[PDB]
Amino acid sequence: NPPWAKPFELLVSFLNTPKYGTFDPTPVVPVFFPFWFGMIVGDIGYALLFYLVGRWLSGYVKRNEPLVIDLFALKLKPQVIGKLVHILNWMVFWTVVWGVIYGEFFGTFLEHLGVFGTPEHPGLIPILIHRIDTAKTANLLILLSVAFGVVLVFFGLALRAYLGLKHRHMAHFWEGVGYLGGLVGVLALAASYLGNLQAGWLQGLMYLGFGVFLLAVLMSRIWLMIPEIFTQAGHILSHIRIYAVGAAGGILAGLLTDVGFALAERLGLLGVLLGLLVAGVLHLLILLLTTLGHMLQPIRLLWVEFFTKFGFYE
Amino acid sequence: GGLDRGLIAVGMGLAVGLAALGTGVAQARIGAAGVGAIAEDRSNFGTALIFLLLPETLVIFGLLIAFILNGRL
Amino acid sequence: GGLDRGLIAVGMGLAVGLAALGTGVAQARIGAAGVGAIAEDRSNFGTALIFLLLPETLVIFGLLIAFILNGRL
Amino acid sequence: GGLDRGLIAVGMGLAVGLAALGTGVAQARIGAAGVGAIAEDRSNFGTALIFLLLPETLVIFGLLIAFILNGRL
Amino acid sequence: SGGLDRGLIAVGMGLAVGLAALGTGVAQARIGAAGVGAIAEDRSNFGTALIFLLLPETLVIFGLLIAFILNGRL
Amino acid sequence: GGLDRGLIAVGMGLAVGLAALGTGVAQARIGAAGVGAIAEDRSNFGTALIFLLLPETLVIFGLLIAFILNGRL
Amino acid sequence: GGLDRGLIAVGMGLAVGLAALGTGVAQARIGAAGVGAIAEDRSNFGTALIFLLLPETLVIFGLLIAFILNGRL
Amino acid sequence: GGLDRGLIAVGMGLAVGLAALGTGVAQARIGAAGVGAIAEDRSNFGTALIFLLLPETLVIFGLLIAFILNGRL
Amino acid sequence: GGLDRGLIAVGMGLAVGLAALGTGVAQARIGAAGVGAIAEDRSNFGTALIFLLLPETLVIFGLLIAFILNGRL
Amino acid sequence: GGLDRGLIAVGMGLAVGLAALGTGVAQARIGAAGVGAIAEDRSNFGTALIFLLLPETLVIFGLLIAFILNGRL
Amino acid sequence: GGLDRGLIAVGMGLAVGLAALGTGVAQARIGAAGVGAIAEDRSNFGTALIFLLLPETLVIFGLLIAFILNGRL
Amino acid sequence: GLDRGLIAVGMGLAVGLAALGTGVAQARIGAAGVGAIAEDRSNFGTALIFLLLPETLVIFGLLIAFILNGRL
Amino acid sequence: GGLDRGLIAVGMGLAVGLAALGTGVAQARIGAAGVGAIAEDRSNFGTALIFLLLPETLVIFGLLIAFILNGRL
Repeated sequence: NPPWAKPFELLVSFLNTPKYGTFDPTPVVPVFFPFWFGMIVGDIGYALLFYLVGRWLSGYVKRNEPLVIDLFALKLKPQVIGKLVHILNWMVFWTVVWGVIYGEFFGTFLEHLGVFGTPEHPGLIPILIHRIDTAKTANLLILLSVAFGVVLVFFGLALRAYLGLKHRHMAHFWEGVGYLGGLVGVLALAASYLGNLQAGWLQGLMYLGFGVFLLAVLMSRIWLMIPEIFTQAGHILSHIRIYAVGAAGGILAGLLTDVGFALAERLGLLGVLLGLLVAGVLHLLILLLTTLGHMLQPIRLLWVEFFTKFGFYE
Repeated sequence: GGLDRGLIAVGMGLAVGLAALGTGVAQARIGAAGVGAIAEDRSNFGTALIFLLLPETLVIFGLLIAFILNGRL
Repeated sequence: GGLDRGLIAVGMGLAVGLAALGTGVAQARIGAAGVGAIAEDRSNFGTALIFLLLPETLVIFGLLIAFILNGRL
Repeated sequence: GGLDRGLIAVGMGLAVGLAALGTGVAQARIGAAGVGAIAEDRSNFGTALIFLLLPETLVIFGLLIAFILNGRL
Repeated sequence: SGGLDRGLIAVGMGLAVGLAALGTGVAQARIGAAGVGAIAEDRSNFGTALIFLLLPETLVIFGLLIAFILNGRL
Repeated sequence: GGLDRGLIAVGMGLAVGLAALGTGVAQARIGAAGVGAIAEDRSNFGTALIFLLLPETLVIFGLLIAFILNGRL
Repeated sequence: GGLDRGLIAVGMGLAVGLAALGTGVAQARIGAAGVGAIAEDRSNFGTALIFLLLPETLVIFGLLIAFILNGRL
Repeated sequence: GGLDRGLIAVGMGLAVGLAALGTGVAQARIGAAGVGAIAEDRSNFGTALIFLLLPETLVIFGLLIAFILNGRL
Repeated sequence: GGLDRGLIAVGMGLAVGLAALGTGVAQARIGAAGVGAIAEDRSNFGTALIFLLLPETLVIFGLLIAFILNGRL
Repeated sequence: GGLDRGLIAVGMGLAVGLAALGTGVAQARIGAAGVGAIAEDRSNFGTALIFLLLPETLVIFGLLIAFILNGRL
Repeated sequence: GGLDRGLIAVGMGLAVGLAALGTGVAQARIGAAGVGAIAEDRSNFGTALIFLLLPETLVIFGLLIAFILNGRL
Repeated sequence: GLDRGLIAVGMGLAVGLAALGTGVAQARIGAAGVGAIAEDRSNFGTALIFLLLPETLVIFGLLIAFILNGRL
Repeated sequence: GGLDRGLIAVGMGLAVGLAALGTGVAQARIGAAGVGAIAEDRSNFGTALIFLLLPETLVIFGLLIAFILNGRL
């Protein structure tokens, strides 16, 4: 395994061990999971706090002391902390670049100082995606999440078909290609129903996708495609949760920053310290309550929506 | 008139909320059984997770209906 | 008036949400039994999976009614 | 008065949704018992399937009423 | 005002058939679970299990009857 | 001539539906106990059938109220 | 006229339906216990019958309120 | 108009129906325990009857409220 | 006459009904435990009675609010 | 003055009723456990009574909200 | 006009009532377990009281929302 | 204005149903935690954090209520 | 003027509240099983935490719908 993917091999290896002659999903994790984590958090202040946690863990590494928490019964002296530091470094790099894209540092801290600028309220530099203007970005991020899910599931189905070709498993290769054909048919139907512009060839694409799906249904001689194409459609559409958790966290952080700014504005000279105190305690409380899902969702999107496509659990 | 916008919003809220309620109702028992199986064997992680996260399609398609209603706004 | 479109939307929301709630209620106990059967013995996976996927016809019917209402919208 | 079509949609969505909820409530316990019987014997597949598919008549009747209401356009 | 009454008739019809279906499903849940258990025990209980499982269908039959009476009002 | 007819229809539907829900809730446990007694002895058929048929009076009363309201309609 | 009669019908239907639901909820557990006792002894028929028929007073009161409202209509 | 009379009727229906529902919810468990006690000993018939008929005061209060509201007309 | 009077009656009925439902829900389990304790000991009749009659304060508060609303009528 | 009075009344009735329902739901299980503890020991009457009377604060808060609204009424 | 004040009151009532219902739902099981623990050991009184008084934050939040809406009223 | 009361109804619905959901979670979680602390007395930290974890539901309910109050 | 803003407020409140109810229903049983698994063996903390924190998707999606609807405010 390459050195840049070895820390994430620990992330994937908690599940079943892949059989001999099957593709291992280890290299997908370093490219996709920190990417999704960065897109979810998208906060420079949160990235800095995670960097502080990472340098604390690196201090634990260089002192060579075990990290023992009696409450959680967790013991990992050198190497698990080293791999966790590597994973956190990738995660905070993606978080920093996505926070740059979103124009968010500790929420809406750009309200006090116009460093980042919307076109209506300009600053020194513009914001590519506000992500708090839900009217101007909902479609722009729903389509991005849908495209990411389609790419992931299509890659999984292509890997399934390739494994079926490798192992001469006809009922397996036909299963993969039938899922792919049904998926392109459903995608063409959705595009025709929602955003149709060129319905001429799109109907033919729908027809050939359904034809491939039905042909693989009869050829594979397995009748589980009919209720499971619903599940593959749900797996494609389940990547909306990236933008969903990202918008929820960003709006919560912006609301904490906004109530802090309002408290500072009302009390004036004496309200700066109190507003900073309440904003800080709310920020660490919200992070303590909701930070774990921020890694849980991007890693589960690889755990179930991606691994089940190529038979990781069989 | 704002009657159409308001009642479409009510409809999509009802759809996504009741879909989430059904998904949670399923996931309660499925996740309890999965946690028991994990505590017993620890080799049941793939099957337990697959059974637990399978009924999320209900809330996914409730979200889909809500998005179509947003388009109808 | 927009009452027609708004009430059509709340009707399709009710249909989708209650169908999803019903299939989630079914999948709760069905998936609990399936996870128990899987933990006891594998090669029960096919039967457990088909028994878990059978109650999705309810949300299928709910989505069909919702799409009919959307066509009427 | 456009409220006629919208309230018809509300009624038919309520009908299909509550019928789906009822048949899901039935299918929960029936499918749990069926999965247990399959794990026990594996020769009980016909009885388990017929007992699980019998409460589908409720959502069938709900769909029938929804289509009758759809006939009013 | 002339179309609102027909819509309310429709929603009453839907409510009747839906709640009747919910009631008979609630009955059929436990009745079918007991029937499946008795079948797995004996396999000679098919007639009694089917009779008891199909017995609460009279509730959705009554709901359908009331719904058709309401439908005839047009 | 107005909302009175449709609201009367809503009243009939609500009465029949809630009465049917109540008698179904009763018949669930009563029929489960009756099926158990039948599987145990088979000499309890008369008492089990009588106890199962007794809560039908609730849906009979609901139908009575609905027919009175239909006469009012 | 117009809307008072319909709401009176809604009220009386709601009264009789909820009373029927309550007495069905009572009769479920009471009849299950009675069927168990009768299967155990068969000399408990009178006690089981009177305990099952005692919750009928709830639907009797609901019917009384519904009839009073029907007379007021 | 007569909208006040209709909503008063709705109030009487709600009061007596929910009072009957609460009485039935109590009487379910109380009567199940009482039937078990009588099947065991049969000497505790008085205690079982008093404990079963004691929650009838809830539907008594509901009837009182309904009668007051009926007299308001 | 006045629509406000009808809504006052609706609220009063809702208050007394939901209070009765709550105290019935309490009295169900409390009276079941009391019946069991009396059947096993018979010396705890007073404690069972006071524990069963203690949740009557909920319907007492509901009746108090109902009477305040009736005075407002 | 006007419909605001009736809507204030229904709001305070909903507050009192749902608070009473919540404290009844708490007192059900708490009083069942307390009755069991008294039957076993009888030395824990103080603790059982304290735990039973503790969830009355919810109906106290509901009464406070209702009296505030009655002041606004 | 004047609908805003009554609808605000309905909002306060709904908020405090559903918060009270939620904390009562929590306190039911929590207080039952606490009563059992205190009856078993009597040294668990502090932990039982802490866990019983912990879910009161829900009704505290409901009261906070109700008081904010009262100040708006 | 007509709009402001229905906004209050929405805030009440949001915070009340969020409180109901987190209470439903805390019921079983707290019962299990009380049992574990009674049996071991060393499970206090895990039981307490498991009980305090579903408070995010009522946090989000208050979030929606305060958003509607700010827009109100 | 109009009630559009309040109606979309009601819709977003229903969405977030029902989503919260669903995920609370899931997390109840899942966290109970997790605490039970941790009590037997402290090494089961990670899987229990993962299973407990997985159903937050429901509140996440409800918040998503609420914020999208707030975008139209």
